[PDB]
Amino acid sequence: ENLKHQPGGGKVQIINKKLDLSNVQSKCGSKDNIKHVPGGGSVQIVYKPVDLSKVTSKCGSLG
Amino acid sequence: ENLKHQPGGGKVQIINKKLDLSNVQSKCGSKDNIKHVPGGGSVQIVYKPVDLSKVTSKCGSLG
Amino acid sequence: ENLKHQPGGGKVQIINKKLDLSNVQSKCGSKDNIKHVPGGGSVQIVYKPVDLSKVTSKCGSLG
Amino acid sequence: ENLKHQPGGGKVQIINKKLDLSNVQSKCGSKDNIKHVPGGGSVQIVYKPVDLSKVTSKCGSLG
Amino acid sequence: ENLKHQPGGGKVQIINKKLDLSNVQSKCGSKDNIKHVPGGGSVQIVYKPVDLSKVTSKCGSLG
Amino acid sequence: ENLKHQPGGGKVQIINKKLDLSNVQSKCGSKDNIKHVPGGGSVQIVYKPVDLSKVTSKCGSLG
Amino acid sequence: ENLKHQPGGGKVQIINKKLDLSNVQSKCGSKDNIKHVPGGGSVQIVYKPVDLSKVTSKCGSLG
Amino acid sequence: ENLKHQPGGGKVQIINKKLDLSNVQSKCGSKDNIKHVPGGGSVQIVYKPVDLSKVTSKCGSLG
Amino acid sequence: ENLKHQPGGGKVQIINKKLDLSNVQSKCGSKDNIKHVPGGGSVQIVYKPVDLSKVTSKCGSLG
Amino acid sequence: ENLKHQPGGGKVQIINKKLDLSNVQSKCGSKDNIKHVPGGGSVQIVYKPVDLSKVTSKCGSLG
Repeated sequence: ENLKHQPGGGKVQIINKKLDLSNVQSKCGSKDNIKHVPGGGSVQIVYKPVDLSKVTSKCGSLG
Repeated sequence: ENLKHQPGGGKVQIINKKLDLSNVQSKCGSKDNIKHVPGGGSVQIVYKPVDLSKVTSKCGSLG
Repeated sequence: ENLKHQPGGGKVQIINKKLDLSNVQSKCGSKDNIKHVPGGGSVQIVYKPVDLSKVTSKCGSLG
Repeated sequence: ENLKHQPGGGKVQIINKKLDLSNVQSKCGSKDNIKHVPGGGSVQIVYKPVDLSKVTSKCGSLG
Repeated sequence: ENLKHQPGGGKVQIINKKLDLSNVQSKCGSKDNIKHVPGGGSVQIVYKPVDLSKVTSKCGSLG
Repeated sequence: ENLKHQPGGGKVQIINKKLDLSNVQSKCGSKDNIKHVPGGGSVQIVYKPVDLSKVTSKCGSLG
Repeated sequence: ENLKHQPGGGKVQIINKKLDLSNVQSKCGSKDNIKHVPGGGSVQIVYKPVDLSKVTSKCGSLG
Repeated sequence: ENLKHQPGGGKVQIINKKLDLSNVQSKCGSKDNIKHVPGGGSVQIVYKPVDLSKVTSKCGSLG
Repeated sequence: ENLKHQPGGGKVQIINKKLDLSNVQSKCGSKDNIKHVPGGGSVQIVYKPVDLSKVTSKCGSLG
Repeated sequence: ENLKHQPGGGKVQIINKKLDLSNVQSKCGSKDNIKHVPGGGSVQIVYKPVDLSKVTSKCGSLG
């Protein structure tokens, strides 16, 4: 079915991966006020500032 | 079915990947006020400032 | 079915990928006020400023 | 089925992976107030600032 | 089925992995107040600032 | 004599210097033959291919 | 004589210097033959291929 | 004579110096033949391939 | 004579110096033949391939 | 004469010096033949391949 399957014929190979990830933040910081009082039937979710530069995920189910 | 399957014939190969990711933020920071009081049947969701420079995901189900 | 399947015949190959991603932000920051009081049947969603420079996603189901 | 299965023919190979991950934070820090009083049937979740530079995950079920 | 299974023919190979992970924090620290009083049927969860530079996970079930 | 001497009044300044210097060479290389046999009173000088992309020189005497 | 001497009044300054210096060479290499036989009164000088990307020199006497 | 002498008034300053110096060589190498036989009054000098990426010299006398 | 002498007033300063020095060589190597037979009054000098990436010299006399 | 002499007023300072020095060599090695037979009045000097990545010299006399 597959004899070579993508053969790579070379002699000299030089690669330089330059990954410059610069994440700046707020020196003063953030300020938020949230109020939650269960009584009926509702959903509430609050997340704080997060830093996502790089991530490696091949396969994931329900994050 | 596949003999070579995309053959690469070369002698000298030099590649330089330059990834310049510069993410700036608000030195003063952000300010937001949210109010939530369960009683009926509604949905509420609040997220804070996030930084997404680069991400590698081959396959993902329900994020 | 496929003998070569896109053959690449060369001797010298030099490539330089220049990715200049500059994301500026508001030094003063943003300010927004949201009010939510469950009682009937409605949906509400609030997101904060996010920075999306680059993203790599081959396949994704329901984000 | 597979004879070579992606053969790599070379003589000299030099690669330099440069991963520059710079995560800045808020010297002043963040300030948020959350109120929760169980009584009805609602869901509430609060997360604090997190730093995600790099992550390696091949397979994951329910995170 | 597999004779070579991805053969690697070379003479000299030099690789230098440069992983620069810099995680900054808030010298001033964060301040948050949460209130929880069980009485009805709701769920509440609070997490403190965490630092995630790198992680190696091949397979995981329910984290 | 000088009070301000070129004052710079601003609030926000963002500059991005992009210096793309690409120097190509002759994969085949050069070939030159020179003959010199001292006997009289003459001067001879031979230089090989050089690459000059950028140079910073404030002051120089006799190069 | 000088009170301020070029004052710089600002609040936020972000600069990104991008220096991309790519110097290619001759994979085949160069070939030159030089002959020198002292007998009279002459001067001879031979230099080989050199790579000059960047140089920082404030002051120099006789190089 | 000098009161301030170039004062710098700021609040937030972020600079990222990107120095990409790529020096390629001749995998095949160079080949040169030189002949020198003292007998008269001449000067001869031969140098081999050198790589000059960057150099820092404030002051130098006779190099 | 000098009161401040270049004063620096700031609050937050983040700098990232990226020095990428890549020096390639000739896997095959170089080959040169030199002949010297003292008899008259001449000067001869031969140097081999050298690698100069970076150098720090404030002051130097006769190198 | 000097009161402050270059005062530095700040609160938070984060610097990351990245010095990537990669020096490659010739796996095959070099080959050179030199002949010297004193008889007259000449000077001869031969040096072998050297690697100079970085050097720190404030002051030097006759190197």
